[PDB]
Amino acid sequence: MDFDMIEEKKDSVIVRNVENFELKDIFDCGQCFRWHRQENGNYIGIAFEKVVEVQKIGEDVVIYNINEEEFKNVWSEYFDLYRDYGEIKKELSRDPLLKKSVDFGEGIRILRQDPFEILLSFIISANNRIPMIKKCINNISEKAGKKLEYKGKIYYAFPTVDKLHEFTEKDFEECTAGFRAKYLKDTVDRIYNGELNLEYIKSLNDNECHEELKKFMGVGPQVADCIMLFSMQKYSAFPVDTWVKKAMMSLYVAPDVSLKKIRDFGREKFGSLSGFAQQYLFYYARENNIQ
DNA sequence: ATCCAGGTCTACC
DNA sequence: GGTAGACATGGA
Ligand code: NA
Repeated sequence: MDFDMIEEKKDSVIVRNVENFELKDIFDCGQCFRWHRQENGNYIGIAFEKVVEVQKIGEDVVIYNINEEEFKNVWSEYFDLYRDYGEIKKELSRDPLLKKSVDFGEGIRILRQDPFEILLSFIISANNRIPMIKKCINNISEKAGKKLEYKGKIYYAFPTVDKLHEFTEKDFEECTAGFRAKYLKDTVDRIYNGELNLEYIKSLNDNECHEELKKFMGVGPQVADCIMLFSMQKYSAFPVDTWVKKAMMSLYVAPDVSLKKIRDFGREKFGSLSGFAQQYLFYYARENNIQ
């Protein structure tokens, strides 16, 4: 557990003595799309049909708009607070080549996000830029999500499966998924009619989970790894996108090695900590725009 | 401009 | 089971 205790306030909860927890590292490392940095350094996000604001002050984290019951049943796990990241970093740091990346993203934690939202979010991520991905996800939410109110503004929850099933390919194109619109529609249809079951897929071991996810149109090896890592906690995942590819070619492999070979290399070397190693590498590579 | 961005699908061998 | 071209969008 990377925290001591919690104090329930009137309109917030204070998590005391949190370790390995930095807002920029967590919300900007590439894993999430609905968290927005505020002028004061706080971040406001929309997840699980709730609007939450997070502030870090010294060794404490203040989570606004939630109570103690919600922290225990939803948010403590959302921020993966029961895992000791000190041990993860210690193990990974034994590899000198990973040290600089780990040091750069010491406050990273892998959030435990919703499978349905993550599935669609990363289908949208294919050959796309994060700012555009965020816009598309927010548009989809504004178009059919439930209204949430927080500090004078109305936010929109991610749509339910039933509401998203009402989308036509054109609707997705309007939220602008581009050519990915057909993939989103086909995928929502398969979820709606029960062809593929996310709860069942999430219960499968890492390799089997990966294989089932690729059955979805628009989901390949990279998107499947992102989905199982970010919403199913399958930590042997090693999503190789353009940035992780660059990071690996700088440290472990030659420039002509295929993405499949890079994925296999990483999973063999990092094992059960592959997903974590991947995040530190991605964050360092993208933030420092390595060439 | 050509390329790139959290790649995948298709066609092909 | 391993590789070229197509596929939208917008920033640089
Ligand atoms: Na697929």
